[PDB]
Amino acid sequence: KITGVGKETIGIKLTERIVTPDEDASLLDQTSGVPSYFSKGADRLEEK
Amino acid sequence: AIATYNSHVELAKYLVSKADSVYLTIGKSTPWSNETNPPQPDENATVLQEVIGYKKATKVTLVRPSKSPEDDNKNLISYGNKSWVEVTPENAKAEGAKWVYLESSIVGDELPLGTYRQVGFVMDLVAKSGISKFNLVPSEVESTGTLLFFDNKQFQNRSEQTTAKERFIVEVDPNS
Amino acid sequence: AIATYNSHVELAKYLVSKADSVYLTIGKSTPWSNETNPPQPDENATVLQEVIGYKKATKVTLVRPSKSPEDDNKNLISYGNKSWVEVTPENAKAEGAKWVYLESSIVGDELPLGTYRQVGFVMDLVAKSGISKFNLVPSEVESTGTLLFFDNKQFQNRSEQTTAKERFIVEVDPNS
Amino acid sequence: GDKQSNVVIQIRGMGDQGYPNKTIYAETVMNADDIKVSNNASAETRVYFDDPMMAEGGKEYAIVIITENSDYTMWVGTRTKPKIDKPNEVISGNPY
Amino acid sequence: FYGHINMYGYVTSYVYNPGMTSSVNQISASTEGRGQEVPTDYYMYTSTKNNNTVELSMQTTSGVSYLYNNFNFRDYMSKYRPQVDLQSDEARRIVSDYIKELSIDYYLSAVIPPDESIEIKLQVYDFSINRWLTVSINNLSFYEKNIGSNIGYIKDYLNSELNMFTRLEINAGKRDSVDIKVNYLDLMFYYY
Repeated sequence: KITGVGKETIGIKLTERIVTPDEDASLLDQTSGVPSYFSKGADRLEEK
Repeated sequence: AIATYNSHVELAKYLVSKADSVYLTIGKSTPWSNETNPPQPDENATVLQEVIGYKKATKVTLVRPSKSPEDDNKNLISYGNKSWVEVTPENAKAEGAKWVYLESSIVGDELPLGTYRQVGFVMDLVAKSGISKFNLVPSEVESTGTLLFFDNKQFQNRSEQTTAKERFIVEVDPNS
Repeated sequence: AIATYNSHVELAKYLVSKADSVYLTIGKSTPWSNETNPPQPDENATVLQEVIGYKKATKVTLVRPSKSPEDDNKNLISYGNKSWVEVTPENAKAEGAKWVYLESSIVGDELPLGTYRQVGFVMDLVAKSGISKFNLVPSEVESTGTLLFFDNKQFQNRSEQTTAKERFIVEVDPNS
Repeated sequence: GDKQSNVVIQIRGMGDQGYPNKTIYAETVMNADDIKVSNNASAETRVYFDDPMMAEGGKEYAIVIITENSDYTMWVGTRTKPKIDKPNEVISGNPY
Repeated sequence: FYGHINMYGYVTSYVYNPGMTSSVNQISASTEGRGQEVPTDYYMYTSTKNNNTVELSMQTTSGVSYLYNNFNFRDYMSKYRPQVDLQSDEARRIVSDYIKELSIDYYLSAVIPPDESIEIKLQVYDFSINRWLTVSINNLSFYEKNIGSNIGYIKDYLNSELNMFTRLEINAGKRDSVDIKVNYLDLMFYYY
């Protein structure tokens, strides 16, 4: 929603979320038993 | 070795003592793969999916199933096909009140409108510095506390008119 | 509805915060009906039978069952034919530690000698008459607090030389 | 769409928006009678103008594809997408 | 409480039956090894609807083809329903009488043309007349369908381990080798 009156500074935020495989099981070791221990190699940042 | 029934009463008193920090939370604003049957929940979760926000609890209390005639002049609740009674903290072990009742209501657009499918309750929620309003979108929360309880439900929609009540009856061990 | 794993973890951090108020208790100095086969323990109980005394918990901590290789270099404890590892309150959700280790040793005659069958642990215990000591007979307990956990064992004997180390490992929901 | 709405093709030059200019170079009206449909971008819908238009070399024109109606749904290509005829296979950036 | 299937299946040209008790892999050896158990990715990703389609490639015309699948309720009811009997000699009664009805979600698309299509027949083992019963059909040009169906009650299908097996029967018009964009599969019920 812009106001449609005067100027309207439209602009973005890149939206920080830190990402463990512990939140994201799609990132847990699918080369063996899934959480199979290798599965905590790393986490991520994400900023849509 | 086993926990006792009165251990579950004391642990319920501990939860109900935390009441001031207790918030309803709702989420999963997009469909399930099947909307007629939400997926059974996962206890390893720490938060809802697609969180819409948090609302301070209107009702944290101990409860138990009612018994007539002696309970007929206590506070009765109708939930989940059954009759229940509230219990106060200083009467918990005299009553056997190991269940907790949780409820809140969202009045209209005090969270952004849409649908929700997850419902949960958190304790130890804290808002960002100087925020006092009882409705919080996730970006207004500083610490999410601990996600105690939650469920996966069919969707409900929200509009300005509608006051979205959500509730649970629970016990700290439901299978013993 | 249901509790969650992490709820149990935070509740265990609560019982560990109580530790100083925690005491072993022993009782049932006369026989069962069958001494090889005791009756199963009733969780509605509030105190042991034929109470011999109370001893302060010489240890209270979070633990978990040990797992290899990642525990092979850690603080192992041996209990009831199983191997366990200590955990700290601020790490309990990272390790998954929902189990509490509870222990006390009755050295020789620091409680009255003779047989015992019941073993229990109480929290919130308060002694009489400003007493400092960690071994109490029933005539020196003011408030027994709360019997958290107990078991109905076979008999054992105690003599001047023999230490009676009694201990448990327990969680707030062992079985939902 | 229907037989009485239409696409009009104009042809135009280009403005310093990088978008088309507003100039009528060429024009032609194309109802659903005039338009051919395909599941695999093959229904060769021929845009004939009344006289020709001379497309000079070294120059971008633009087509302006005038309509009131959504229901004229053409077939575009776009950056690294599965192609409609054979979706195993994927596009350049701009197809052209 | 909900009701789903969440996380074995075998690609082949071969024609096979279980017996009333068969263990999971008995397919592959009895089919002379003339097939391939699904790539691990099937268990990992197609056990939820998402966009990581475990796409697969097929051989059929003078041979037909199949994907066989497992439904071992013992994996599941012993986990989610450990307060329900799964070992008594007619426990299959409690299996269907607790499950009630059943029904299916399964989403997939072709990559073959927007204007040419292939044939797939869903089949379920019934231990009465001993058949992968022809339960339903759909046909598939480029775009997706939720090819899952309603199916009724299931006691007829119950293999003795408290288990079941079902399959897809594949046919291709004249197309001797083909891809399919399999997305995901689940089977639906309730409790309270």
